[PDB]
This record gives sequence, C-alpha cells and structure tokens, in this order.
Amino acid sequence: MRIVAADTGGAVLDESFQPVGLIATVAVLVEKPYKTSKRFLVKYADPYNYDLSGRQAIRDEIELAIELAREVSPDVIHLNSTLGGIEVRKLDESTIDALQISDRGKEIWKELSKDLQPLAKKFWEETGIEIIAIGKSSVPVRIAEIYAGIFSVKWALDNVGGLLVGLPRYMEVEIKKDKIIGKSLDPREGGLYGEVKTEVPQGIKWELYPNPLVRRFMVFEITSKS
Amino acid sequence: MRIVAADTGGAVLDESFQPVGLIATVAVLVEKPYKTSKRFLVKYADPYNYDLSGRQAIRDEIELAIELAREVSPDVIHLNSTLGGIEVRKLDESTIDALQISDRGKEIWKELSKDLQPLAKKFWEETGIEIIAIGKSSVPVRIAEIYAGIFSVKWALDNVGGLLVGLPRYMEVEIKKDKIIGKSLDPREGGLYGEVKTEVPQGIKWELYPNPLVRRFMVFEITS
Amino acid sequence: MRIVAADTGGAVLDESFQPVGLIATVAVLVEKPYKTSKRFLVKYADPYNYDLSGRQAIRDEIELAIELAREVSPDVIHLNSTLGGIEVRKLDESTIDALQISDRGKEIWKELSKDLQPLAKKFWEETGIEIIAIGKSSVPVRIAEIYAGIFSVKWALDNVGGLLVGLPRYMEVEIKKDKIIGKSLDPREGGLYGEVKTEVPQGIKWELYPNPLVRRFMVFEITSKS
DNA sequence: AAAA
DNA sequence: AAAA
DNA sequence: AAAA
Repeated sequence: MRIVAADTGGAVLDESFQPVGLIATVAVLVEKPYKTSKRFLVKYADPYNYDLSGRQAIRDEIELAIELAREVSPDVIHLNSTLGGIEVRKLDESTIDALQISDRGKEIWKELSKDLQPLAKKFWEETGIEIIAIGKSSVPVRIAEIYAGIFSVKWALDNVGGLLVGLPRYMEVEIKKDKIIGKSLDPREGGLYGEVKTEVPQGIKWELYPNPLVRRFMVFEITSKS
Repeated sequence: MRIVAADTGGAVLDESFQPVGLIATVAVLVEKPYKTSKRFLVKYADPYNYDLSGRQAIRDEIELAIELAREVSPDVIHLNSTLGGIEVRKLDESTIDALQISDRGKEIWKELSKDLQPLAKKFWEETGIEIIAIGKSSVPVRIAEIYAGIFSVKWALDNVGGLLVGLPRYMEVEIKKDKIIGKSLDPREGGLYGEVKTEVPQGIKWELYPNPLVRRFMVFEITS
Repeated sequence: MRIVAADTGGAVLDESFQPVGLIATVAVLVEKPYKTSKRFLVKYADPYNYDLSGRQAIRDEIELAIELAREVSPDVIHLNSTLGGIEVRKLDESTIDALQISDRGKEIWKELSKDLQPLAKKFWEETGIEIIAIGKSSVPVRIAEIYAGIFSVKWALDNVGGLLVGLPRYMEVEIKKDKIIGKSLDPREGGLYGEVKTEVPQGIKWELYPNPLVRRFMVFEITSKS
C-alpha cells in the first residue's frame, strides 16, 4: 500500500533544555518496504513565535498531508494522533467520548474536530481517501517524525551564534557534505531512516548528545567557532 | 533452572496487512544461559479457519507445554499470560477477582479456569511441577514466541503462490540453505534467538520488512 | 548544566533468581555530553541483612547526593523517584495528595517526608540547590543506576565460592584487567556508560546472561575455579 | 490527544 | 514510589 | 488477558 503521513517535530531548546517552539512540519509518502520516504514536503514554523499549547501543529499536519496526497494519491493518510485509527471525517462528540483515550484527549479533539472534521469530510468526498488518527501504531507516522528531525537540523544549520535543537524521540542525525541523514535509534522499528539534501555551512561546529532531562531524546547543538 | 514455556504466534495477513489467523504453537525447553532452546515442539493451526477472539491459543499452549514437560521433566512451566506468576492450579473465581488485571481479562479467565485449572491440578499431582501464568516477565516465554515466529516462516516455506506472514513483536528471520534463524530485534533482551532445521524449496523469493500499520512488528513475505 | 544524581541498585540473587538484598548506593556528577560520570561516590549495603521493603535506599541516596553536591556544587540534584519533578523541600501532606501517583506511593512519601523534607529544606537554604524527584525521565539518574550496577559487580568480585548478581535493568558489564565497564543495552538512550577501577581477583570465572524470571534484566554470575 |  |  |  501507499501511505501519506505527517508529523510536526523538532524544537528550539533554551540553555536549560526547555522547549521554546517547534520547527518542522513534514508530509511524507511511504511505500514498500516502508523504511523511508523519497517524496515529501516540509513547512517551517517560527519557533520563537510558537504556541506549544496552541496545537497548531496538527492543523499544519493535516493540511500538508492533504497537499501531498493530492499530488500522489495514496490509499490512506496517517495523522499523528493515537485514537485507534478512527477516521477524522467520522469525528464528532458522539464518537470521541467512545474513544479509549484520556479526558484531556477527548476535550482537545472535540474542539479540533470543528475545522478538521469538515476538512477530512470534503477531502473524502473528493477522493475516497480516509484521514485516520492512528498515531504511535503507524510506521509512516514514525518516518515523517524522523524527517521532521532532519529538517529541524537543516533549519538550524541555515539559521544559526549557537542553537539547541531538541530532536523527536530516540533518533540520531548524521551530517555529510551535501546531505543530512536521520535514523531511528530503536532497532525494534526495523531500520527506519530518512535523507535530505542540503549545503552544510562553514564556521560552525555541531554535537549530538542525550537530553539530560528527557531520557531517550537527543539534542543537536550548533556552536559558532566565533 | 530448567523451564518449559509455550506460546502461539505468527499470523497470515491479507493484502492490507490485516491478520487472518494464527499459525504456530510452540513449546520449548530453556536452560542456562537462557538465550535459546535446543529442545522444542510445534503445533500448526489452520490460519484460514481460525477465531482470533477464540482463545484456543492458550489452550493449545498449556497442552503442548505439558506434553513437552512429561518428556523432559522441567522445574516449572511458564504460560504466556501476564497474571503475576500465580499458579494455574490455584486459579478460581476468588483468586481471579483479586488479580490486578482488567475486567475483560477477568471475565476471560473465569471462563478459562473451568478447563485449565483442573488440568494444572492433575498435572501438579502427577509430577509436582507448577504451571504459572507469568507472560511478559518470562524469558522462556519470549524464546517460545521467537520460535513461534520461526515455525510460522517454516509453515510459509511449506505452503507457498504467495504469502504474507506477520511475525511476533520485533523479531527478524534469516533463511539459510538448510535452516531458519530467528533473533529478537531488542538488544535489551540480551540476545535471544532460535534456530530450526528445514529444507528450503527452490524457485522462491522472500523479503522481510516493517508492517506499516503495526510499528515494531515485521512482515515476512514469500513469492513463487 | 551540571547535575548530581543518586541510585541504589544491584542485588544478590539466590539459586532461583530471587533477590536477597541490594548492594550499591551511588551518587554521580553528570556534565555535558551527559553520557557518563567521571566523579562519583559509593556506599555498599549488607545485602544479607537488608530490608527490601524497604526505603532505607532513598535515605542513603539523598544523603550521598548531598555529600557529593557539597564538593562539586551542581545546578540541581536528581533523586531516583518519579514524582513529576517536585522539589523534596516542598513535600507536605497537601502536595503529596495532589501527585498523580498510586495511593500506595502517596502514603509512603508522607512517611518519608518527615525526614527528607527538612533535609532538602536545610540544603536549599544553604545553597539554593533543589533536590528533585524526577526518576525515569532523568539521564543522570540512569547513569547512577549504571554505576550502581558496576559497583555491585565490583563488590561481588571483592566478596566472592559463588555469587549471582542481578544487575539493574538492561545493562551489561565488561571485565577488563584493571577496570569494570558498564553500558546501557538500550541504544535509544544514546550510549550511556560507566567505568570503575578495580583489581580483578584470580581463581574465579564469570558469565553474563539473561535473568530467566525477569525479562530485560541480566545476571552476572561468578564461580570459583576451586 | 500532541511536544522535548 | 522503589527493587530484580 | 492474547494476537498483528
């Protein structure tokens, strides 16, 4: 099967490792063997003017996903929200309460459905393609998340005297002359990876290391040789 | 310590990666250093006539484990159900209510005890060996699960014009000229593996890749 | 950031892999890149006269961390307890009930607070350093745990006709000629490790293998050649 | 629910 | 809450 | 509870 998925991830961190704002929203097309993506879109946010409790991320995710989906016509869209695979077009207050989720999760999504449910309904009317909230269960979602990490590092390289990027969960990045590679650190996932072309700037040093306050998350730090 | 454990696993999947039915029930003997098994039994189900919500799996498991136990006389039997290590022979509705599990889990075992508890009682009487529901905690149970995976692939090799097999959680298989090797993909488990001798047919291609719908589960695909 | 963390870990096991008692309490200093510690303290317990239930451990940990902290003046102390990051000086009957932890945990810490809360208060008054119950989230706590493992093996080597050591969760140890190395087995953690100097006695053999009754925990076993 |  |  |  052919799947379009999206995720928002990558954060600017302050010096005590507290998130300031998110960076990259990515939509990816994933096909067999479901390890990477060769066709994807990115939209950068402004992390210094970001509402971390604003939940603009998922609105960005579905729009980018639909934009990619219109170009490549997948079998399904995977949205990063763990609701058990329920179709977003079937999302009303009735079906939300029946979900096996937290009370906070139910109230976040009753408010979100007001824009997203009509969006998904119209896209389905147009194409027959469902938008499903599968979240943690989805491999395409994890691949989008890996790419959000890569594009965040690409963003950091392009916008740096010092920057701390908090990567999405247990992934690493590698810097090469003409590209950035991102890989899951979890071998249980079966070797998920991504790769993006970019020019790596001069006069900067970088390091990748564990976030001391959030175990299994890495930090990518850029410093100027100044 | 010498342990017999059992598990059912491996599923035939349709073209949209949905499970059709389970394949292999395996009982293993596990001994020090507790990384693999050299002595085991397999039972094949019919995945095309299987009730996934039917729980013949756990019934198959205890029977097979008992069959193996009678032959190799272990210290204990491990059953793949996470109930905190309570003896199956001591499982009645009284002790079931006290178990710290979901009510769905409670209603499942109220039904199961009716058959299994007398069996465990009878088996304990004969041998002194306990049958304990330990599940996720047991390394022998995970080694059986890995073997279930290997045997599912063997099943795939024996019945292939094209098949998709969903393996148990995060394990890989490698096919060599005369055998199938299965390994946990989780280095935290400390290097669990299994190996089965089988004849590999000619004229086939196979591939192993992530189930796109079930993260950390792999798919084994084989074509003629 | 500079962090002091502490943990109690390592157990003597009987022949059927049941824990008899714990071995090592360690405080560690962790600095960038937050993968290991080069400065640490250990206190060994008597595993054969130990009350597993319990809580002499946390008392030892906070004492040991304060002792290390006085020497190295960290930014914060992490105690191995997952309470959401609440300062131990702020632990009273009111705030303990507000914690999203089990009813068992709440009644336990109302008892612990009577000794620990004044201790953290006095230390904060003196230095401005908070002692926080962060637990599972802290990389420094995980590094302390690894060191607890290493020191537990050192203890076994120094006190061994046969010993079984149950290590902390998913870590391995390597014996070298003049030292013991400990490593996390989880690559998602980003390569956490430790190293402790010791003399390896003669006339003994060792093996590392899975604890069959506790999945993802390893056993370090020592046997005499006599 | 999501984020580091 | 912690421990193997 | 188990299965992918």
